[PDB]
Amino acid sequence: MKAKIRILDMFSGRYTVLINEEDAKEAKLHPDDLVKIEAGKKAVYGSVALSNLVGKGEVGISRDVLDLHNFSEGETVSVIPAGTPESVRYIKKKMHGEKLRKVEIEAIVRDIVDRKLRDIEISSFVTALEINGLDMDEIAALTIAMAETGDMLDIDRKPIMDVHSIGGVPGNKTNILVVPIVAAAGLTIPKTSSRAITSAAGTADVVEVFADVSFSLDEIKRIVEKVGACLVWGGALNLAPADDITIKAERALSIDPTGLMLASIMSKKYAMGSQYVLIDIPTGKGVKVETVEEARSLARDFIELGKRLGQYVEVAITYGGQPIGHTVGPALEAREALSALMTGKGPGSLIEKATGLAGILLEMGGVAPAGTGKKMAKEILESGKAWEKMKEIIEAQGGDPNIKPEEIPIGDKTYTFTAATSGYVTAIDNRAITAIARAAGAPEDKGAGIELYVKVGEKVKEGDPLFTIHAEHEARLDQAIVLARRTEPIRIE
Amino acid sequence: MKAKIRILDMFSGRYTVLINEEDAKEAKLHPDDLVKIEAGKKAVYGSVALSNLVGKGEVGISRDVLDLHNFSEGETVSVIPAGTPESVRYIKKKMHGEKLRKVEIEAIVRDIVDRKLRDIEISSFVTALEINGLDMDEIAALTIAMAETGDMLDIDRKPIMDVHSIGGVPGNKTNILVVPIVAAAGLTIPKTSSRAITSAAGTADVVEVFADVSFSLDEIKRIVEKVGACLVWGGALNLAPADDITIKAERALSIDPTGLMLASIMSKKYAMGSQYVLIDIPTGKGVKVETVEEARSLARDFIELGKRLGQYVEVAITYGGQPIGHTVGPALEAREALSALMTGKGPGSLIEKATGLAGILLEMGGVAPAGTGKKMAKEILESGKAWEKMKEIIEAQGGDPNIKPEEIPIGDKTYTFTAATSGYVTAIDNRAITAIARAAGAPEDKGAGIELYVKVGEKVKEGDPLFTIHAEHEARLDQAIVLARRTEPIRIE
Ligand SMILES: Nc1ncnc2c1ncn2[C@@H]1O[C@H](COP(=O)(O)O)[C@@H](O)[C@H]1O
Ligand SMILES: Nc1ncnc2c1ncn2[C@@H]1O[C@H](COP(=O)(O)O)[C@@H](O)[C@H]1O
Repeated sequence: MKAKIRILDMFSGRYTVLINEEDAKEAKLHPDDLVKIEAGKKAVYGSVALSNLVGKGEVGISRDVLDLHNFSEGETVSVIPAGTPESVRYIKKKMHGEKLRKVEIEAIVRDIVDRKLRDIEISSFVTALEINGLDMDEIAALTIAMAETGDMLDIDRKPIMDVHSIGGVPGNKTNILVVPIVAAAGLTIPKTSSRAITSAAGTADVVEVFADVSFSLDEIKRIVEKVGACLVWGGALNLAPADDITIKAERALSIDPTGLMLASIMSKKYAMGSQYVLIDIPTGKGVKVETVEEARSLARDFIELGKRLGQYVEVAITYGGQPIGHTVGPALEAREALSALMTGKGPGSLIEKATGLAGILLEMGGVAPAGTGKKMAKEILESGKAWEKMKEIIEAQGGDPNIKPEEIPIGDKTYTFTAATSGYVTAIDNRAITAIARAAGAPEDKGAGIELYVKVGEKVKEGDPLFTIHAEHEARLDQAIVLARRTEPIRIE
Repeated sequence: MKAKIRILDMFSGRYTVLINEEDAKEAKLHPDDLVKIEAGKKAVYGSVALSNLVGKGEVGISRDVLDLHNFSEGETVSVIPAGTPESVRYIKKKMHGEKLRKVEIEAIVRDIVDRKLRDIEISSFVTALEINGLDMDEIAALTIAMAETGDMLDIDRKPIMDVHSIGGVPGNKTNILVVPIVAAAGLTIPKTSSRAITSAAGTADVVEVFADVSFSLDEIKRIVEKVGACLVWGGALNLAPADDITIKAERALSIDPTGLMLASIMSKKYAMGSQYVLIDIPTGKGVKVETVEEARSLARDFIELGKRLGQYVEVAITYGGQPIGHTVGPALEAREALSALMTGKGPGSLIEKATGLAGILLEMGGVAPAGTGKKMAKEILESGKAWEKMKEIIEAQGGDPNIKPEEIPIGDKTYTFTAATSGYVTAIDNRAITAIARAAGAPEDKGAGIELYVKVGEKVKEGDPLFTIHAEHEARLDQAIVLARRTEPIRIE
């Protein structure tokens, strides 16, 4: 079917091709059919939609197509039905429990970037990975292929330092402190973060509260070269594009398969040119890694994988048993991160973790002598040096450097739980806490989340507030409250 | 968020809700977000697409939504973001290899029919089932829930007979013969069939060549009551509606998970009201069941499942080692089935299988004394009685009762493979044959397929025709030739 391109103003989150109903009938095209649209060299894969929105001889392409392609309005194109990708066969092999060849893995990823493989296929591959897993060879191959399928950042500074968390632990806004501290010491730390996957707020969600996080790689180079650091969303750019698509399936299913997770973090690091990388693994009940043996094993994977990519990797196994700091959800976490930086003061759990992580990086970067990195990190934070650096990052990223953290808006609707009985907190359930924060509307509603007044081992008297739920909407707040009652996230002995 | 309905002539194969960009920003709505559209009783779950096609305060819904939901233009509606469905947790529990409780299974089915769970979740569920499976309790729970989810056909005749094949074997147009034969005997047989899953052609695809296959339940009742039988597409009607949604993922991935398969076939039989059910299990190399012992196990599952539904189930374990008859793909298969009915003459593999299955049903039906059913079926075929019944079914289904089978168009692009050496055919690879036929464009191109000239144990001379490939498009033919050349489906010794 040959047609003239019309650009339709809609974003479905997929490549949408609008086909004339008469034209579609003539061409035997059905809704959600996979088609290829080509003119000369240029080609795109889209999902068919039938409508009268498009005139005869007219094909409509959604705005999504525009970003990675170059199709002009009225340009003549050929629309041809596209067959099931050969790569589905490879997805089926993984499903059966078979190890994938490098060439097979390469085929799947390119298919993902190409959009030949769609939600059903991608979800199937992710589910297969979750149930059947990957060995180190598959992961290394997956990581490299993911990285190779995108652009690579070029930064004139070296060496390039990086920090990443596998997350899971609630309220982990820690790296927001860490980057300004490392950059303040003069090291180069261009950080990329995903949005929430299994949690209430991903770091990008938190940063987005006070600054833009979506940039082009060119924009990223300029910011990092001028400021020495960035806190940006990995998704927004053509860095490991396969990863952005794969994460969406993971987010929907509330899963983060370890082999995929390793490939996802490391592929972005390789794309960014990171040489010295620090990985944080929250460990404990309610998180991705329950035990230290599990954490150590995971640490070895990160280290072996980095070695294969030519990267120096160090891992910190940290306590993930409870939420970090006092906040869950994007605005609340942002307020906590910003105030801690600006005043140099904040919750012990956040400050100690952040200084320790930054300290490892400072030593790795060679700016701190062995064993003095954590102390140096504290001085940088306390002196307001990290704050000055953060102001620069925020200004470079379209934020207001004069922002007042306590003035950042949080959810209008609130309900506070109080201690039923006098006692001491014996546990906080991380999974329950995340679920409640999500019920409140996080992270889509930045204001939504939980403020936590208690931590484990702390004595409490009856009527002492345990936590407050924040929500933009009353319906969301009520759902969170209902969930909170069933869950009993805070346990008092 | 409150909005007013605008019905748009768009069909995406999914429930897509168009949201104004300014409105989306206010409501924190992003592409592919799930939203619930509510009026009073009226409820629908849709996938958000941001567009400048609709004004502020307007939500655009595809006219598709109107089929099962009575929305009207300009109606005030509530648009609220839907949280991740609770059933996703159950899907996740399945990924972890856990046994699903009845409530968990019921919740998944409610969510599928509600369109609450979309392609990602459904694909994840099908994949998880494929890797981890279901036990009998779960399958029984799945079957009842799927049946209960939809309407029940009321036919004023009893007993109701049905036949179903698990398929897998290529060229299984066999039940096309069986239904007219059983009906000719005055028995009531309202057959439903799926389109292709793992095969080149589903029975529905084959029947569609000569007659309409999509009908309302009211239409099915009218045809079956008048004619006593039907050959229709199961997908088109609200019987076990969940099954139709899951099959799409199954078709895309080319998998038919066994527990899902049992629940799918049996739920439809139960919804239809079938009391006596004959299940055909093709057994052999290149098909879903490799061995007889495996077939007997699957047979036991079908029988026990039927007992739970209060149905009498009989199972025929047939030979699936090679393609039935001489054709693969929808038009070719139709020509072979219609010709066999019309002349009473056709390939031995098809006629013998069809009469044998029809015979079991005739005996079950009480129309034939024990052990005479196959003979009776052959008499019905040879006398033209089956053909007269088929002409009735066809007329009732909107087809031409007077069509000539020889005249049905088939793909005009052909290539014939010939014997490289002299010898005897020792094997035919079903998996290769289905793949080649699919490469040819089957079933989407009805003309596409394979005509098979040889069968196992047959002596061949170098240069004897082995099979011919049919395609409607040159490119499709060329890809098929390539596969066939690499594949070498026919083994000569
Ligand atoms: N597979 C992954 N890919 C990218 N980032 C991840 C991944 N897993 C965890 N993260 C980081 O941890 C947070 C998301 O994980 P979660 O806490 O499970 O939502 C984000 O801030 C990410 O930067
Ligand atoms: N799970 C299933 N649901 C419905 N029909 C099926 C199923 N499995 C096999 N069939 C029948 O077998 C054919 C499709 O399976 P396949 O042979 O794998 O394409 C159709 O003619 C169906 O009626």
